[PDB]
Amino acid sequence: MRECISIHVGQAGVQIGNACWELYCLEHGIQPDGQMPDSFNTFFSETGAGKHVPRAVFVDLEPTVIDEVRTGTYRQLFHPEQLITGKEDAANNYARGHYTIGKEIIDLVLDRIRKLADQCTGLQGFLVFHSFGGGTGSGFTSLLMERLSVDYGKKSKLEFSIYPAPQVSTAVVEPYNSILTTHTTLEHSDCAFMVDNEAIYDICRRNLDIERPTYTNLNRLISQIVSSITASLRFDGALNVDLTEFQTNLVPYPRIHFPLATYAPVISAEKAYHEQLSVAEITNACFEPANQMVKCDPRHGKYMACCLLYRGDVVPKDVNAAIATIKTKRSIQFVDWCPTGFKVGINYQPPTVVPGGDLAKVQRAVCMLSNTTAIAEAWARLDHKFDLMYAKRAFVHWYVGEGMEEGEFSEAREDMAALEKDYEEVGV
Amino acid sequence: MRECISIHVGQAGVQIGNACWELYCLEHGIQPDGQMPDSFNTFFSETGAGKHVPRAVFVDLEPTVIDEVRTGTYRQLFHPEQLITGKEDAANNYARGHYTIGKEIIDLVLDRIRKLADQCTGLQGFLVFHSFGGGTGSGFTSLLMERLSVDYGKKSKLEFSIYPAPQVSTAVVEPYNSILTTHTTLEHSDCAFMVDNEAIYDICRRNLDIERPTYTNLNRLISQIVSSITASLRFDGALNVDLTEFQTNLVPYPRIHFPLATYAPVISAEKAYHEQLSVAEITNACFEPANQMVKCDPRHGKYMACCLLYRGDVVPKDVNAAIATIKTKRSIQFVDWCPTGFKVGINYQPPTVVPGGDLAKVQRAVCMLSNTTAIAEAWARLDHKFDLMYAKRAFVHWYVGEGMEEGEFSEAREDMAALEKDYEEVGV
Amino acid sequence: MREIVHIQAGQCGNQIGAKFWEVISDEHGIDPTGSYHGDSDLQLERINVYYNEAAGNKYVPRAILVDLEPGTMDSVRSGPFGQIFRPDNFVFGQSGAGNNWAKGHYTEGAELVDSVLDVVRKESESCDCLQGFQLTHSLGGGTGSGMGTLLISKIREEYPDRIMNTFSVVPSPKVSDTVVEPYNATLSVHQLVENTDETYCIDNEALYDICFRTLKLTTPTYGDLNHLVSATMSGVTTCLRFPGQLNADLRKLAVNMVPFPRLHFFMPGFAPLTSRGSQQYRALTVPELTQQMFDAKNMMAACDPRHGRYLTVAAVFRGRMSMKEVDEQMLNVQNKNSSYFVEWIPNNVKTAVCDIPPRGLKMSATFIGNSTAIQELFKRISEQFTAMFRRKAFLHWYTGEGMDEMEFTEAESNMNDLVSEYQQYQ
Amino acid sequence: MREIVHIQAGQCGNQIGAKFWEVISDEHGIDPTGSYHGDSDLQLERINVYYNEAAGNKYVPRAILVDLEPGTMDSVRSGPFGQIFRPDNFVFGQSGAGNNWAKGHYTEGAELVDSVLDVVRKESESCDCLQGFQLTHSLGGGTGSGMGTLLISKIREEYPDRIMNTFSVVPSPKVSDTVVEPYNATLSVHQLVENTDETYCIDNEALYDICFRTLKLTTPTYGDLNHLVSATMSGVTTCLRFPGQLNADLRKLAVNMVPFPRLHFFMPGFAPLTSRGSQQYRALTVPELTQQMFDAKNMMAACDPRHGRYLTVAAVFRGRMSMKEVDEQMLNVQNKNSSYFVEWIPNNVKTAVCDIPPRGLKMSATFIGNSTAIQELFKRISEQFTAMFRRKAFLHWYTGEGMDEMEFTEAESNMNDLVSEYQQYQ
Ligand SMILES: Nc1nc2c(ncn2[C@@H]2O[C@H](COP(=O)(O)OP(=O)(O)OP(=O)(O)O)[C@@H](O)[C@H]2O)c(=O)[nH]1
Ligand SMILES: Nc1nc2c(ncn2[C@@H]2O[C@H](COP(=O)(O)OP(=O)(O)OP(=O)(O)O)[C@@H](O)[C@H]2O)c(=O)[nH]1
Ligand SMILES: Nc1nc2c(ncn2[C@@H]2O[C@H](COP(=O)(O)OP(=O)(O)O)[C@@H](O)[C@H]2O)c(=O)[nH]1
Ligand SMILES: Nc1nc2c(ncn2[C@@H]2O[C@H](COP(=O)(O)OP(=O)(O)O)[C@@H](O)[C@H]2O)c(=O)[nH]1
Ligand SMILES: [Mg+2]
Ligand SMILES: [Mg+2]
Repeated sequence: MRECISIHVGQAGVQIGNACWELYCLEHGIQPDGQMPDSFNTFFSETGAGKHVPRAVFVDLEPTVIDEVRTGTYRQLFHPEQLITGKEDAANNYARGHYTIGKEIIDLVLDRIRKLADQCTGLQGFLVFHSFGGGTGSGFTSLLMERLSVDYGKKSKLEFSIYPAPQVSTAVVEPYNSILTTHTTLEHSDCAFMVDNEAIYDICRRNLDIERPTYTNLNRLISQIVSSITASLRFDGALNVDLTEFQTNLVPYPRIHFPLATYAPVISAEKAYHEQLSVAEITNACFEPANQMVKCDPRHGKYMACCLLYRGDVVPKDVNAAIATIKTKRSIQFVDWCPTGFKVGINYQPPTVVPGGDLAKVQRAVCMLSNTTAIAEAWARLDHKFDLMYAKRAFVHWYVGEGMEEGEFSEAREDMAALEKDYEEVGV
Repeated sequence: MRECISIHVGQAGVQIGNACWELYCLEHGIQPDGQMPDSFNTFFSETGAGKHVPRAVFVDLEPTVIDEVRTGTYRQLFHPEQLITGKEDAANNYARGHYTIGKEIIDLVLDRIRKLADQCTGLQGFLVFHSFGGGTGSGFTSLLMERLSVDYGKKSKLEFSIYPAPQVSTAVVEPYNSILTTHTTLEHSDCAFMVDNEAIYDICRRNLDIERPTYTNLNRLISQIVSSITASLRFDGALNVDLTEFQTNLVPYPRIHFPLATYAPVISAEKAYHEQLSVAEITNACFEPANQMVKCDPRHGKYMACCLLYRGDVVPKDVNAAIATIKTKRSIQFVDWCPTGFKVGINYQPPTVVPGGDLAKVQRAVCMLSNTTAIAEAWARLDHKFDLMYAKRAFVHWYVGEGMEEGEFSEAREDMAALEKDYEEVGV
Repeated sequence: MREIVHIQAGQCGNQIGAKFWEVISDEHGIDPTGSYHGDSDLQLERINVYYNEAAGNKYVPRAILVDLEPGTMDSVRSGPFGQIFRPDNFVFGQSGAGNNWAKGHYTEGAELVDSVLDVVRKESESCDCLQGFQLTHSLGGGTGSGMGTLLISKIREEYPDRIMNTFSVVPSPKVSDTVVEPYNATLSVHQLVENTDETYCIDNEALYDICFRTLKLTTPTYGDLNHLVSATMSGVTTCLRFPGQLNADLRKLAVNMVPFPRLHFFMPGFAPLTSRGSQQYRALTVPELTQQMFDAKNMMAACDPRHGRYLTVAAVFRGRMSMKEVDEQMLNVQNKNSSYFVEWIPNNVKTAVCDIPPRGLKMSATFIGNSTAIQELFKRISEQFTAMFRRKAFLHWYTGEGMDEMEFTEAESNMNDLVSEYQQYQ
Repeated sequence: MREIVHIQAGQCGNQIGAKFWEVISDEHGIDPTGSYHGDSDLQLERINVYYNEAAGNKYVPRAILVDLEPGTMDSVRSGPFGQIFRPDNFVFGQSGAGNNWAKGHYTEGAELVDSVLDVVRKESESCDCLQGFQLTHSLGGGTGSGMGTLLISKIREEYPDRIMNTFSVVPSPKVSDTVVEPYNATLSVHQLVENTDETYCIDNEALYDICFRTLKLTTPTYGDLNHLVSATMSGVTTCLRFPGQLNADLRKLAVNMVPFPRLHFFMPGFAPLTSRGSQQYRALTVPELTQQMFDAKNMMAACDPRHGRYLTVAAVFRGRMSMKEVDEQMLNVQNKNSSYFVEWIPNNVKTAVCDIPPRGLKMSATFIGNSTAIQELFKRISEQFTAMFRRKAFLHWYTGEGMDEMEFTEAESNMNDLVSEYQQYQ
């Protein structure tokens, strides 16, 4: 009836998509070979007899990460033509991802999305998973967003992105790529859900009592968040929220479309026995800074719009009481021009747990999508790093040699400053 | 020989008609199917062999109330054609009953009255039952009386109406309908008998020792009053009065034609044993204000004429003695220009009581019909309510939208004020 | 002889319609397959007012279900009593309004309204004499508000002389469900004040209050709120379906309750409502029913009636009862609380009595009150709309669909005029 | 998909090439005859990056060996794993350079470089997509320096878009193996600064210090030094051959480590390194690896990193580990030693993880550092060159072959510019 198409770009996107499709297969009871022993059709297509193929596209400019997919357990799940690989990686270079190497593979990806969309009747939009710091996940993702906006237009596009972290980062040239990709995809995005690495590290260390979290745990948590977001589409509940409702309720102004994600409850089996997990306290836990998925401070910011997604054994009266209790609290605040600041969606299906996973089986869960002015702090630190690095013209020749110009750097800086000014003006 | 035609309009008129015809069938020994195992000829027509059909017409703009008659016990009694029903009620709106909805059905009703008239050789007049507050019972009644006066002319028409109570009313727009219906039917009605629901409620509560009187009790008592009025026609007495005598003896002036009815004795079986019900005591009870059937105080008014209808084992000499005793009483007063104000009627057949009824079997009964200036008080309170409601022009648009004019409101107000002035001038 | 058609718009409208049709089928003794299984012929004499005879002694409800997403339609099809509805009546779109008034009124509503109007026209032509139209929807949503508004406008153009009723749920005062609620509510009210005859304002907070304090329900569910609303809906039109002593149809209630055309916003109430543990501790009589009516705790609108004055009151009683008690008790309740009744309208109360009580109850009664305290709800909604529109928040979502700021200003001005009138007659 | 072609020049180049090929063959499970004998398929998935399939399930290295005398080539052919090399890839002369840069670059280099260029051109055209080239040679020799520089220039002319890496051993401070070392070193760096993408500086006394103090080796032999260098070489390109969590190829390392084109001189290091006795007295964890990295004793260049500042740092980890520990410990080591890190570059450290550890070890990692302290080595070479050029010593040996003193002055000026820039960015 209504369908959603997923795009996974870069190493981070591909691995997150692997975790996501594992979770979807577990939720709908589809074996890794695509067989099952009918609301799943929004994510899986039916081919021949007794086979379900995901409606996903996997893109990367280097073959090893997708070679792992093609050789792994889920080799039979995916269609061989929807796993596109290049030969040379972008090497953390935005110019290589956008012009030099991206343009050689972009048309094939567009053809694949067109073929996928030809099989959908009620397509809702696109979900793209990518990383800000990588060359591919910035440049090629921006190219893909631009071409998608040109070709399809009114269909909504949502991004799940890996924000560069304040103090724990892998690459060196990350500020350049992050600033450039934000400047490019500001005008072509409908809303972007933001997560950070050390934030999830802290959550795994503290709430999950894990000592050495790896990338797999982070990807599992992101998968749980995405499943909570799309549960309204993939199942039936008391009060459902589709893709368009998020965009129309969380975005007050076109340039302000950066909400942050937050999930609860994230607890292990040890502490699951000593807690009566009701609606109220998970609702409170979704609002505390120690539990949010971006390393940021909301106590010094002001909420603009709030969206809550409940799953499982949840009744509307408890939701209403919890929302009222949150509103009467002074430690958090809502901006003046938004007297009504909550959007509520409730689903019946409780969360499913992967075997060998870190999360415990829980009756209820909440996914929080909060739009706040506190993102300006992370913006500011990013601009500080970018300006400090660009003052010396370090690493500029790498970008210029691939066909970029310093004027693009200046334009990106000006656009980011304008975005910060917009956020500050809206805050007051 | 001499016949009489009954017309029942609206819900109240129809239900009163059912009560009256049940009482008539009980009195004359006619079974509900119209057979009997010849003074009844004035109320029942003889058709075929051993079948008696009433000379009645039932009219209502909504079908449910008369559908009850067509489905109820007396379905075989009535001719299917003389039960006329509409599709939409007037909805407590005089304009709908008069112009918008009334004119669609009046021709068929007039045809039915004419057809009932052809079978009449000595027709005495028409009896109309309706309510002042209703939509159809006001508007369609007024239209019917205008057409009847145009068509037949000199034949007398008598009214039995539900005058709205001072403080106990069901509808909200009742003053409008009441004022308009009196304004329209002042010149077309020869005489009107008003009764009040509040007064009958009080009588049932006090004299009959009933706790929760319903509409059926009120209808039974009203039918007793009507039967007492018409017993002179339906039987043979020592000294009897017909329909014309009422009109020629009760109205001193054409515009003042509003006497009220009073019945005695109304007692239950419990108290009937401890009283020797003589003529004098029931004649005395007929003059007491707590026994009158209209909520009003005769003490503040003056009698112009009184009509007494004696029923049962009554002798003239006791009647004359009771009249003398009443005349000597200083508590009541007759206006100066009426030295003789009493009309006497004596009948032989005692009042029949319906099985399961609330009244006990009695030897004698009196139905009092008197004209008193105290009706001006009820008129004044009704006009005061009309003035209060019309000062703000409340609910005027409902009447105007159906084809009325505010000039009609002003004319009705002026006419009722003139009637009050005439009553005051007569009083002195 | 008199016919009523039913329309359901949006998720909330569809759910209330499903509950109402279940209740009506229970009253008339119709099993979920469409075959009559009652005992009393009174269940069948006036069954045509809500049901159509479709051969083989099978009755199909005279209802149209409208939504811009198939989800709720599929849920109501698969649920209990989902079979009796005619498959041709399910008119559903694919896009969905996305909680946007402009989308439901201008973009997708324009596309679907032609088909919906065709279906409603066929239904109305099939009946002999329709009394009017009634619609269940929401003013905070995008499908409900915009689509039901466009539908009401179209029918009022097509059928100007018929009665238009609405059972619409207005936004809650304390906690809201949607962020953009005030915009949709304000535009919907702007259209309703012109295009409808009478409106029954329902509030979710009032229903929670009733279910908690009065019904002692530990865990209320949306089904229970829809059950209460359906009970009120059945109570309103009981005299069209069953005989009684004093009968009052929709037109009677309208002519008795609305004095001025713009003042047609009522608050409903129902009685009796008792918990499981509290049935034994009260003798169910008329005094208890009329006490349960005139109480702020029992109102289904989040407005305190004692903060204003009643213009008119309608009390519709069901069951075998004495008229003297009803009249004298209405007079007494008028006398005791004269401060809460408008002085220039004597007899603020209109009465009607139906003989047949609801199944399981000996007596029941429905309260409809036209009070001036609705100005509070209108005022707070207008204030929130002004606060939002001052900073032009979320305005681009509505503007991109072709709407203009002049429409917003007109809606604000109309709501302000209405609250001014309600204050004036106070 | 990505292919690396290997070049070996001179005696030292050939010896480290033989050792490196032995290590790689052991890693990929290839016996000294060229036949596959491993177990894990991961050894065969990316085997094409170093080996060609030459029919009959036999793999031959994609390497070219160069020398001006048959001696070293005869020795490597006769030694273990000498058979796997293709006989046609052995390109040798008869005269020899005699520790003279001019002979290796102008007199014999011109004659032999055409044949070497034909061989490398054939090898490159054989592969489908080449990542680049890597060269192992010396800057103090005559054949190594001259032929390596000339070949680097020729390939950079032929293939300008491909990565060019060198693992060159520089003349060492304390002891010198050749009298004319500074001249050859000077001309070598003159060519390297212009014609390469990244060069890894190796020093013999640094390796001796590691073997003595760290590895507790009583009698170190050139085999052990070449073993360490081969371990570093295999550690650098592990992500191209095996899967991992975060992957970094040669181009990624270049774009992350060199901020300005002339500043591409790194000092590599390897960990863990323990003796036979000291293996019991530590637990192999990431803290120990990252501690062994950031230590002057463990660096393969004879320059103290604490005398300058780190511009960029690359840490390539091998083995199954947690990324949280890696990130937290890089942050910690950055925070503790903020005085040794450049202030205008946040995140001096670039990380990469490969799942497959080297055979025998549970965990291992390679450190590449781009530090200003290489200015000390360049300054020492420059001062020695100036000291000898003041007296025109041994200048006729180089002049008779056709060289001009202007080339010497240009190379001296190039070192002066390089050291000036390195001091400037300090
Ligand atoms: N949360 C999470 N982040 C990841 C994962 N994989 C990579 N990243 C992030 O991606 C950033 C670097 O970009 P990569 O994804 O490694 O590379 P890329 O996006 O493919 O672009 P290229 O550099 O051209 O390969 C790192 O800083 C990580 O934070 C993952 O599995 N989970
Ligand atoms: N005495 C008596 N009065 C009745 C009875 N039924 C109705 N009424 C009176 O009628 C008044 C209202 O008018 P209705 O007769 O109910 O309405 P209607 O005459 O049918 O006119 P519509 O409004 O078009 O239905 C009430 O105020 C009652 O006082 C009855 O059975 N007995
Ligand atoms: N009483 C009641 N209210 C509901 C129900 N479902 C939704 N609502 C209300 O309707 C509002 C949501 O509007 P909705 O109908 O979902 O928007 P739409 O899909 O565009 O028509 C919320 O404020 C809810 O409080 C229900 O079953 N019963
Ligand atoms: N690390 C290492 N260095 C070597 C080896 N053999 C020679 N060298 C160095 O290379 C220099 C000798 O240069 P050489 O290669 O013989 O001159 P060429 O024949 O012109 O290339 C000496 O300074 C040694 O330090 C070896 O096997 N390993
Ligand atoms: Mg990558
Ligand atoms: Mg009626």
